[PDB]
Amino acid sequence: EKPQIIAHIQKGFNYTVFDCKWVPCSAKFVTMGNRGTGVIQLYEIQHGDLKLLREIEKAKPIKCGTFGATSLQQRYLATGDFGGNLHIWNLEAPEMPVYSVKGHKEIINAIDGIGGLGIGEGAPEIVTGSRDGTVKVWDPRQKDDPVANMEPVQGENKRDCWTVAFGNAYNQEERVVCAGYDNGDIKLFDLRNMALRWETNIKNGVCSLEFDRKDISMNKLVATSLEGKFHVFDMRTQHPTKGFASVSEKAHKSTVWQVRHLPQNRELFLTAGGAGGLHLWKYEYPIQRKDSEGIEMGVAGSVSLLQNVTLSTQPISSLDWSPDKRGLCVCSSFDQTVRVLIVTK
Repeated sequence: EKPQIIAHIQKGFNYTVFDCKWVPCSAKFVTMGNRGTGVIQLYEIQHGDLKLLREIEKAKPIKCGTFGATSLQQRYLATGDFGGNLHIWNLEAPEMPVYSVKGHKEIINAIDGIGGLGIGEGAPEIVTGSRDGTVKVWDPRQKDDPVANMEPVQGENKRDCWTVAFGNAYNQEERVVCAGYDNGDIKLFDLRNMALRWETNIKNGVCSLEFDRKDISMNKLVATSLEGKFHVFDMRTQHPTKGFASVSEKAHKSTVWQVRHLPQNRELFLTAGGAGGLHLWKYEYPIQRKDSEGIEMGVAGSVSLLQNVTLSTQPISSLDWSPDKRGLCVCSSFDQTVRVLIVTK
């Protein structure tokens, strides 16, 4: 018996929206995008309806945001905009940012936060991934300079970073950043001692990366790509030269824009595709997760499609499951609609 993906509530917006996130411990969410100027908009679910509470114009279009580094008492939105600025915002008083750095030379494409909201050990950090080809890690207590910078050696060419994801944050010294690029590069950096723990290439642009849960020893990692392709890597077993076992799926014919694991269940995940398609997958682990030479390597499992609907005219470019209420989900589209979905069962 199949879960149902129900369009519960929706609202038209009149600009471009590039990202959306639930405001933690609330019935609220933000959207962000772009006159050519930037905007964040704050919504709340009210009498089963959607009330626009606020809108915040900024100088430059906003590409992505995250609450993942903020506290309950602050709930500040960290954003990456089109001129390479990273801002932290008090939504209640957003005229001036709490934190401001021109971190990057081009659009910040992607952003993640860990350590805030009691998720992840260690001080709170934000990771930004840019069109300038660099990935930087920021501690909001240190103005101006990042605490880590992952970029090619000076003689090597820059690519375009499309996606960044925190993982492995189970204690104060353990923490990785997985980054994805326009040429299909996936690079996994260990932040404890700056190490390039693993690198691969998936042929096409890595549109989105997400670990199955952020604050546990790396379990699964999903990468999504052009041509309806996504990959699920078992992260528990690395062969030093062969890497991590994986299974690919062709979900749609179109670009797979985003993967989001259910916060309440790490084996469940949604993909959002190029044509407004949402597919809901569950991973199945093989009986046992050594090679010819007696060196360990992972064993890839399978994914089974649970449900799929087409809910938009345009790409569904961003998605966020509710941390507060299981199966509640928000997504944004290039048709200029935000949708509140309920996922049953």
